[PDB]
Amino acid sequence: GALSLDQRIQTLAYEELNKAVEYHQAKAGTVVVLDARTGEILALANTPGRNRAVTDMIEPGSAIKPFVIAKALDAGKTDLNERLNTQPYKIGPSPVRDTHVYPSLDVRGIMQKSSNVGTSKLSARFGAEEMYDFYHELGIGVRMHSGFPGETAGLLRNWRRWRPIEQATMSFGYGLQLSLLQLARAYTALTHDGVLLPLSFEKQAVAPQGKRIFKESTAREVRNLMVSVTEPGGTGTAGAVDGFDVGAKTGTARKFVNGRYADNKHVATFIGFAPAKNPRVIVAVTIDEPTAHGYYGGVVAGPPFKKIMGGSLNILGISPTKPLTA
Ligand SMILES: *C(=O)[C@@H](NC(=O)/C(=N\OCC(=O)O)c1csc(N)n1)[C@@H]1NC(C(=O)O)=C(C=C)CS1
Repeated sequence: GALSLDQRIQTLAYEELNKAVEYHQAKAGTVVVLDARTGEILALANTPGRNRAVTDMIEPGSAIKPFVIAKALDAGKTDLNERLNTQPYKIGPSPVRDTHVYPSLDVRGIMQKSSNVGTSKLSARFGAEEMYDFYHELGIGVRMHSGFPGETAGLLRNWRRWRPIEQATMSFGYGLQLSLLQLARAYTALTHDGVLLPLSFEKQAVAPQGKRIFKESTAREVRNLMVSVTEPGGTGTAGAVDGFDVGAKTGTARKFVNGRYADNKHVATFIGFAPAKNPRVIVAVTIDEPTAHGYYGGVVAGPPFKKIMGGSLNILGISPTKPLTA
């Protein structure tokens, strides 16, 4: 069977990843590029050393939020008109707080601004066991059986052990662990009209058997919300691509070092798809411990996402949906 890898995309992803890691004087980085319609793995790139894309568990951080928001919409726990109070709070020593105090936000705003408070409130409308099953259905804790040695399953703690604060902090991506490949896979539920794809290392003549996570209508509405992330007002404007609308999500995760979360060491993540309305490509970028030129997901991982996505669309012959201006 024809290998799914596209050499030009692989080269592009590798070169842009290593350029970004150098520019930000980071420890390491990883990129996954997927066919958004059939789940072909087009590129898997790493900084020198092991195949971190498949071997390394990371916390998804705010890259989990699109799924929580989609689930809440899908189940009718919220809608596109609700305006949620998003003031911060604590339970005991644990804060539930955003980068800024947003007094209130609608679901679009929660996505756009990356509101931990907003996402936690939507998650809290579901029971713990329901959320556990949901995360497991996204593939968290479920090995890909890629064939690569040292491949990780990720980690999903048994729901019977969860404190109520833990369900909340999981909704903005603490505690959950998965590889970047497992995380990129999850995004196929949003691009492939609600249906999670298994991913493939060979070209597929038709979409393989998947599993429905969301209604098609939910997936379509969520993709539209995610375009807010790359437009003025969003966290991820650095990932906007000339000629296209891009649905994306940023993540900035405190690193866990010496038994505690560090306040000044982070992992920067940017995951997105285009064309947003009718997606063809998913690009996932993570940069571990940037020490120069910033640390926010949008600022650090946005620019390489932009280059890799723009280049991939061109390589694949996908036409711009709006006039070019660059
Ligand atoms: C999303 O990733 C979410 N991030 C956090 O809540 C985390 N840390 O915040 C940064 C800090 O210094 O406290 C976090 C989640 S899991 C983990 N280990 N850390 C929000 N998203 C973004 C973003 O890029 O979209 C943020 C940007 C600064 C922080 S809040």
